[PDB]
Amino acid sequence: NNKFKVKPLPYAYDALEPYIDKETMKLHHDKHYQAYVDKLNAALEKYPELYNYSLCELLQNLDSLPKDIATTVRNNAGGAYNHKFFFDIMTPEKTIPSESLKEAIDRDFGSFEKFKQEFQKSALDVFGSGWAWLVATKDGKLSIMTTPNQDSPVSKNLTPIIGLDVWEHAYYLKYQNRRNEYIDNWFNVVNWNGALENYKNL
Amino acid sequence: NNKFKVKPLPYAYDALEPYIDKETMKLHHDKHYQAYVDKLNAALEKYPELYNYSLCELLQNLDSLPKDIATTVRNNAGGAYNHKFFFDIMTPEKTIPSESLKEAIDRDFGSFEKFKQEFQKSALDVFGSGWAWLVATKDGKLSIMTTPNQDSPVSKNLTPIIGLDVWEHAYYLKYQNRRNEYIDNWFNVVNWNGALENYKNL
Ligand SMILES: [Mn+2]
Ligand SMILES: [Mn+2]
Repeated sequence: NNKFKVKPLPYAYDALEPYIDKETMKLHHDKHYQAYVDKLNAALEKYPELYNYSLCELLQNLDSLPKDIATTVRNNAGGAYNHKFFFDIMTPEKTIPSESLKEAIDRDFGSFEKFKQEFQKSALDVFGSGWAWLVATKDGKLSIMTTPNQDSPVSKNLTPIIGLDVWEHAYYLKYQNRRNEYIDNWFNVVNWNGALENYKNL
Repeated sequence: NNKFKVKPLPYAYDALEPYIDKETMKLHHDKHYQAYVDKLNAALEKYPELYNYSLCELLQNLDSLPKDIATTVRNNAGGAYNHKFFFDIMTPEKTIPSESLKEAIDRDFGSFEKFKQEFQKSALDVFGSGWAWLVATKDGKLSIMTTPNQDSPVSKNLTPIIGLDVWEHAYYLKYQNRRNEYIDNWFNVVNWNGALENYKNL
């Protein structure tokens, strides 16, 4: 069976409390993430050879896929990729920026504090559903950008280092309309070691 | 004071229970709707003469507004218009389709049941944040379409008859990911008399 799979949550559903509630983690992972994978797999039944692409390859080739599934794949491979990434980039363990990522952040933003302010603002200003991202060019240059819906920096040949889901389903149960509190709290669970790995893998 | 105003909710905050929860009505009206109006007003301080436009006029002229506020107005006048419309198009009173609207629905969709199935499906398939609409051309022809974010049929010279908010903030507290249940329940609170007025005002 070479269909796409939901990656099991890498920690307990209540591991990110009190920053993200257990109920949200259950819905977010077991309903939302699950639905993107299911829909992706269903769309691909017509072209089974596409099961042999990685999520990245699908996302890097949206404009050359068969016209009749291009949009579905964009949305659902996007959802599948983004959520796998998002759950991996959070952790109950305490982590901090180190090594080349730590240096790159200081270099490209001036300081970690300045980077964090810019990131929070970009995340706050996303209008509608979307994501805020710290991304790297192939040469390791860092910047912050956002994508709408389940669109991914990957489709623009940018490499995601960290990323924050600001779809309302990611924060509404606990924060309601207060996305700023969500964004601020989320920095307590960012997995900086996983971010470092993402940056090294360029 | 000719600034744009939040229209007070036309019924009690718990009037739509058990279809829409009181907590959501409070947040939706007092936080979300309120924020669109505030942001609209703030953007317009630079061009105070625009306070003399109606919401419709702003939305019908997004492409000719001064470049530096066009997007903000699109988003926030859209939010202000859509929500005023949405709260008006729901009611605790029992209503049903009648007169010319009732006839138009049968004419353009075959039956009320067929219209409802198509509407529910369009609302279910909105990807990301958006709205489903029953709209009329100037000659009274009916169709169903959707807009993303706070975009409005008004900007395409279509007249909204009824419309459903499918931003996740509109249903997440009570329905979580189960948008289908939200959509199905919402038909119990649709104000068909207000819809008739909307259709007559062509
Ligand atoms: Mn999500
Ligand atoms: Mn809304």
